[PDB]
Amino acid sequence: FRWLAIHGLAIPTVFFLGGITAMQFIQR
Amino acid sequence: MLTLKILVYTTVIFFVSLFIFGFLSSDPSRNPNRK
Amino acid sequence: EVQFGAYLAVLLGTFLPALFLVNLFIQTEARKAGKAGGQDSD
Amino acid sequence: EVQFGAYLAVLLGTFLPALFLVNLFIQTEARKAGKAGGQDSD
Amino acid sequence: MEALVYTFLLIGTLMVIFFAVFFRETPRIL
Amino acid sequence: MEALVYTFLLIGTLMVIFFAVFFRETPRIL
Amino acid sequence: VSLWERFCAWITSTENRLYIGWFGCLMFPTLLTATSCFIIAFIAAPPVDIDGIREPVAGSLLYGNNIISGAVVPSSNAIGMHFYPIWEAASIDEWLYNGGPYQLIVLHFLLGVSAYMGREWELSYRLGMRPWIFVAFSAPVAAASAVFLVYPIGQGSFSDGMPLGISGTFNFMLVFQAEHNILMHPFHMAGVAGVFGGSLFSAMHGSLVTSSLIRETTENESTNYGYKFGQEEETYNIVAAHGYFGRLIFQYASFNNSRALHFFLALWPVVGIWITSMGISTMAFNLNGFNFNQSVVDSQGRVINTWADILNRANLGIEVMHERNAHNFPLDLA
Amino acid sequence: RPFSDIITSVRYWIIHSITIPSLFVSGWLFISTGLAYDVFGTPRPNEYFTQDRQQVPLVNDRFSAKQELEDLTKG
Amino acid sequence: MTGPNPNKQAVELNRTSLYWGLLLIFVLAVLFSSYFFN
Amino acid sequence: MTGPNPNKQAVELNRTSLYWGLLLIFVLAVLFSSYFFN
Amino acid sequence: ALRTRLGEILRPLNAEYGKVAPGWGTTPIMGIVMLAFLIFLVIILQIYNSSLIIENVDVDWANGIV
Amino acid sequence: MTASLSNFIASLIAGGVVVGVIAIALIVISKSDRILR
Amino acid sequence: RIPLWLVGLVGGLAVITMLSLFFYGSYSGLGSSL
Amino acid sequence: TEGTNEWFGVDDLRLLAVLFLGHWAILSLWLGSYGDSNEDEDFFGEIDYSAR
Amino acid sequence: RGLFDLVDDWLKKDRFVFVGWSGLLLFPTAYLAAGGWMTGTTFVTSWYTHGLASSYLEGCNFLTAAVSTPANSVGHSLLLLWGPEAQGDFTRWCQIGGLWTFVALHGAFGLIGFCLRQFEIARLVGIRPYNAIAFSGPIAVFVSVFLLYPLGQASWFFAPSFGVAAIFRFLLFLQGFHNWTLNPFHMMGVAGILGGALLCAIHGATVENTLFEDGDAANTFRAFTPTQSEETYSMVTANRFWSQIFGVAFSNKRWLHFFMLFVPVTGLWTSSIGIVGLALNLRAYDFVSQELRAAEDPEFETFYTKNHLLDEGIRAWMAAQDQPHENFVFPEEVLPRGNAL
Ligand code: CLA
Ligand code: CLA
Ligand SMILES: CC(C)=CCC/C(C)=C/CC/C(C)=C/CC/C(C)=C/CC/C(C)=C/CC/C(C)=C/CC/C(C)=C/CC/C(C)=C/CC/C(C)=C/CC1=CC(=O)C(C)=C(C)C1=O
Ligand SMILES: CC(C)=CCC/C(C)=C\CC/C(C)=C/CC/C(C)=C/CC/C(C)=C/CC/C(C)=C/CC/C(C)=C/CC/C(C)=C/CC/C(C)=C/CC1=CC(=O)C(C)=C(C)C1=O
Ligand SMILES: CCCCCCCCCCCCCCCC(=O)OC[C@H](COP(=O)(O)OC[C@@H](O)CO)OC(=O)CCCCCCCCCCCCCCC
Ligand SMILES: CC1=C(/C=C/C(C)=C/C=C/C(C)=C/C=C/C=C(C)/C=C/C=C(C)/C=C/C2=C(C)CCCC2(C)C)C(C)(C)CCC1
Ligand code: OEX
Ligand SMILES: [Fe+2]
Repeated sequence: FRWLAIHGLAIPTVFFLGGITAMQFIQR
Repeated sequence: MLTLKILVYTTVIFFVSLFIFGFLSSDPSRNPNRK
Repeated sequence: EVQFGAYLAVLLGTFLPALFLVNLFIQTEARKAGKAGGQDSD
Repeated sequence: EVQFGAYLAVLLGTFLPALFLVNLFIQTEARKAGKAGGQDSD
Repeated sequence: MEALVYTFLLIGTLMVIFFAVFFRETPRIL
Repeated sequence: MEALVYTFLLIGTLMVIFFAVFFRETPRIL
Repeated sequence: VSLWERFCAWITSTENRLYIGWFGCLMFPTLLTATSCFIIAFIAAPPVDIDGIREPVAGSLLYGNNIISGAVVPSSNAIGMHFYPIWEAASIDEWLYNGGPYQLIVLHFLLGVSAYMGREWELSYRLGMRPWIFVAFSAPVAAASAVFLVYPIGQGSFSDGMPLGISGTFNFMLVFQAEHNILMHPFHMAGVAGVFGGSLFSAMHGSLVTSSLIRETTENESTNYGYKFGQEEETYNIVAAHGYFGRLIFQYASFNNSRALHFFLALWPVVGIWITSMGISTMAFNLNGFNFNQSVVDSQGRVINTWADILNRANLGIEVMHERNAHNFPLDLA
Repeated sequence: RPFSDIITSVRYWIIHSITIPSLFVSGWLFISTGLAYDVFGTPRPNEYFTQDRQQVPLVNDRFSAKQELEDLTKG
Repeated sequence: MTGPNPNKQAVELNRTSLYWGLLLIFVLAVLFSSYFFN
Repeated sequence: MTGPNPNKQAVELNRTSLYWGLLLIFVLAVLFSSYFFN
Repeated sequence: ALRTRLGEILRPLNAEYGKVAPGWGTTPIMGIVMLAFLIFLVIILQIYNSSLIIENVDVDWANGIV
Repeated sequence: MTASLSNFIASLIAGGVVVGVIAIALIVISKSDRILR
Repeated sequence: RIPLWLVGLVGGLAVITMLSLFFYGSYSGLGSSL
Repeated sequence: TEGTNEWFGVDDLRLLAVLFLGHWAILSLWLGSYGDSNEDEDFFGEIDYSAR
Repeated sequence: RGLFDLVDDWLKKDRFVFVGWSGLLLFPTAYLAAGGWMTGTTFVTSWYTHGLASSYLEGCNFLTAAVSTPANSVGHSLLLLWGPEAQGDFTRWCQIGGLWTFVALHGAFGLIGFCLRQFEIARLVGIRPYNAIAFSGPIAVFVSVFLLYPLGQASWFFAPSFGVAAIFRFLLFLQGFHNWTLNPFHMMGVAGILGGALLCAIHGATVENTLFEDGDAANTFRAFTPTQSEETYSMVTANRFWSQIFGVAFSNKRWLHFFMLFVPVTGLWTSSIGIVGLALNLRAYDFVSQELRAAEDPEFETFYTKNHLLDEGIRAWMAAQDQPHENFVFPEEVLPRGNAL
């Protein structure tokens, strides 16, 4: 079943974008 | 040096006038559709 | 000062492979004139 | 001290006329194989 | 003496361009 | 460097002597 | 019947060997003069003051060069943007010293290439073709006019124009890097993607046709002789190459339409070179690429280096060394 | 099943209305709780330089490189 | 000797592929000459 | 163009006359090399 | 088709052509050798790379006996 | 027997289970998803 | 059933809230040279 | 004298007679066919196929 | 029947993504090269290897982020996670620069596994394998730059880091130190890349401009069903066009599309031969006849000698910050400046 094919690529991608939005608000 | 210069304006507006009066020579009608 | 073995590199690098490719064309046209049977086959 | 244009004289005096005489033989055998009509004419 | 080879390579290249345009094997239907 | 050309001319001459003797166009009657 | 109608019938005849056309009336005299002056200026031409500091730079073959180092040198810094023909030079020796033939070649080149482009339109009109091959040729015409015309305009001199040579090209590219930072500019980025993508889809389309060829030859003769010229049968199974690429990546990423496929091959490079040639144009007027130097700092405020700071130190090396005598004042305004 | 029939269905957006915010916030909390600086060893903005070490730290050994990075990351 | 080989074939080179191979050699001769003369 | 020329002929060179012409060039190359190198 | 005296000796070496062992044969014996030779190449590369240190084996220019 | 040699054989065992758990999962699923004749 | 153009609208403006958020932090926070 | 603000670069009076005899020498060729035609004949096309 | 046949039939089954035998080498190794790059450009720094910042945690955008090459002290170690350098620790493995070899090695076995994918699908579909042979072009650029170039050099440090601006310095590092543009193998490679982009822009614009009327609509994209046997563009017309514009033209669709394969791929093979010659520092640096003359005659200047002075600026100014391991402390008075710059 193809739920292992997409979500090996999409479950990381949303997790890293949760971090890239947090790094916009980090300052010195 | 003013003898060469005369020779260039002959050659330019010879071919520029062939260009200008080329497309005035009913140039859209020269197609393979008709005439 | 240039290397005097470079004249032999270039002028044989031109002529020897380029005269090779001429030969494959001349025998190509000879086979076509060979089969054709008219005035040139012999 | 030798003349460095003599390498170009000799090695083109060999190769250019000798590669010429090879070509007249290859197209000779191609015309003979051209007329013969078997397995090599094409 | 050195630049004589470079000139011969350049005009020799422009020869085979001339023969390829005008003496081309003209393609024919049927 | 100079004698390398002389040797190549000599053994190159002995090649075409070899091919002329053994690879000769054998003449045939009829 | 008239003499003009018998001349218009010949000059627009497709039955000529090469179609001349009305653009060839100013393509052929322009490009043969750009050619016949280029061959002489590349082979036999004396050195040229390019920096305007009376230090003449040799560029021709008779003055000790080769194919790589020899180049038609751009005109002087002393002239700059001024029009400098032969008759406004008081001798040919004064013309060849100050960078004469760079302006004669370039101005007859850009007229002849913009007329070679309109000539590709004209024959498409007289042959019944849909017209737009000449729009695809606008992309190298945009790029030729960017480095020979537009960049000397915004920098105010033909001496900053591109040298007509091979080593002169890399003198042009490196000095353009230090002064404008082209690699960080997103329009060189959009045309590296245009020619890496262009050479991809070239070799990707050319392989899938050659993969799916139909048996028409034997194994002895050539593969190419299974195409007779002017035939009406299709020479490759296009359903086969669609099912291959439909499995090589996935199904929905494949063009079954061969017309939309052969359009995407014309879109991607040409749009990539239109955008790139308007990178040189907007950097001709000193609107440079990105500059991220000293952008990352700690909380103390000390500069933390990045890859752009290492790239900056490569730009500072070329900036302090280009035209090493022409400068007198601390900032390269030109 | 076709792909466009999936994302237009409601049952799809029932499941992924919980999973996407529960996974995006976990990517937020992975950064804001200071966890990513310790897994990957990336310096915080406080700790590029230290009070003692005022130069750029470099590794200068093939085999004791783990021990040298134990030195340069304590202070 | 022995009999004639049934694997005799013929070599072809049309006029098109002549000009490719000539121009291939001269352009490689233009390119690599400057480095060989050094 | 115009029509095909009826004066087209063919050129021949048998295997015998190849070895004459090869040996002619190499022996002239052996003889005249020593003088050209001087 | 020309019998020579050296051709008569070597003839049983070529007389077989295309006889196969039916089935899978000695293929699983081969893969155990190929798995072994894969491990052998990994080991002697990592010795050479100094990423696998063996006691009393130093990868350096050593005093060969003179 | 060294630090480097003991860690390498452990990676060789770890390189076996990575091939292993892919292979064991692939045999079992190849039984269920067989094609009708 | 949801119309597909509503799905591409909401996700499409969601990307704009992601992209313009990234161009925001080029001028603030880390890497802003402030 | 380069940077003079002179029309078409016509420095001397002699260069005018070059320009006028260039446009007119081809104009007179052009009028030999397209001149002396009816200037009052129209069409409701996009393109005219009238005559030579 | 057997156990091998059930596995062979399962992998080759028609499904969403074709797995095949080669997917066991591609899909694990390509997933970790890509994910190793997204992690290394987001989280892992270059503060200890290069002394830079190359992460999104450190304020770098998409352009100035990279997965960076390891230190020069590591040499050419493979930097295994269990190795003698990292010793099982993940955190010290990332700081030494272990992700870079993780990306490059699992990436090199992705390009092996992707080229095997193109032999496997071509055998099942039943076509000639020219995609797998044209893809060997990009294999020869990855191997001879990301692998064979740092092997000939001092360590992995002189390799391209996997980031956008980190490639850009590698372009500038290769001009000042190697004179890469003078190399005839790049010159034959630019001729293939700009030549390959040329061919698809022409063949794109000539097919699309000799189309036949197959419909009454103005849109010509609609008038093509894929399974039709009639050709969709007039080859005779397109030959007649370019024979009069350019002078010479293709009269063979089989030769044309093969020529669109040969030109881009050969530019990647000829340029790959030269970069192997720069691992050994066999560079085309100088024309000695130009250099002996410019030394004896202090008036003879070409464009070629102008490029050497541009390379002294690259060799002196960046090499202080390029190589912090070597500790170049240049004085201000040795750095070659020009007049008043
Ligand atoms: C099939 C896919 C594949 C391939 C080809 C590779 C290949 C590689 N990986 Mg990788 N990896 C993979 C999947 C893969 N990986 C996966 C899925 C993960 C996630 C867990 C990783 C995680 C990973 C890490 C974390 C690291 C690597 C590293 C490496 C490199 C060196 C490994 C080495 O020396 O091998 C040694 C192993 C072998 C040669 C295997 C041989 C197996 C033999 C033939 C059989 C062994 C039998 C054994 C003796 C008995 C077992 C009994 C048991 C089964 C009961 C190499 C390029 C290292 C690297 O690149 O460093 C920079 C590294 O640090 N990999
Ligand atoms: C007109 C300008 C021009 C042009 C056209 C070229 C052309 C070229 N240069 Mg050159 N160069 C130039 C100017 C130019 N140069 C100048 C001015 C310099 C400065 C001195 C250089 C410096 C330079 C260097 C230093 C190098 C080149 C190289 C090259 C070659 C490109 C290699 C390539 O195709 O990479 C394409 C990339 C690949 C083939 C890698 C494989 C791609 C993989 C398969 C992609 C996989 C991605 C996958 C889908 C995952 C992505 C998803 C993930 C991101 C999530 C090509 C011949 C390179 C070369 O010669 O290499 C042989 C090289 O190393 N050039
Ligand atoms: C269970 C456990 C253990 C837990 C861990 C979880 C786990 C299992 C994780 C693993 C999951 C994992 C990562 C798997 C995912 C697999 C995966 C996708 C990995 C690869 C990684 C990766 C980065 C992939 C992305 C890269 C990718 C392949 C991009 C494709 C690029 C793309 C879309 C290109 C299209 C370009 C294009 C339009 C080409 C057509 C144009 C062209 C001229 C083609 C030529 C052409 C086309 C035709 O069409 C036809 C007709 C003809 C004639 C023709 O000429
Ligand atoms: C004379 C003077 C003074 C000269 C001095 C010049 C000087 C300064 C130096 C220049 C020297 C010089 C030339 C150096 C070049 C050196 C160099 C770059 C070497 C390259 C050598 C080489 C082996 C390169 C390897 C890479 C390689 C193979 C590239 C080939 C690139 C190339 C030839 C591409 C072909 C491009 C081409 C014109 C294609 C368009 C074809 C075209 C007419 C399409 C026709 C057509 C299209 C259709 O689509 C359809 C449908 C039909 C029907 C059809 O017909
Ligand atoms: C004022 C404008 C008038 C036009 C200017 C004419 C210039 C045209 C150049 C002629 C190309 C000749 C090359 C022969 C090539 C040849 O004769 O090929 C002939 C070939 C015809 O192939 P066919 O389809 O006949 O072949 C079918 C099979 O027989 C294959 O063997 O045409 C092409 O493929 C050429 C297309 C690429 C054209 C390559 C051009 C590359 C540019 C030139 C690079 C050299 C410049 C060096 C300067 C230093
Ligand atoms: C490293 C490592 C690892 C891991 C791996 C993995 C698992 C990973 C994955 C990862 C991944 C796989 C990642 C991903 C990422 C993604 C991202 C982050 C993306 C982003 C995106 C973006 C940002 C884009 C943008 C856009 C959009 C959205 C739309 C429009 C267009 C554009 C393009 C602009 C392990 C464990 C083995 C261990 C060893 C090491
Ligand atoms: O002229 Mn040619 O390069 Ca454009 O920046 Mn300013 O000016 Mn000169 O210096 Mn830098
Ligand atoms: Fe095509």
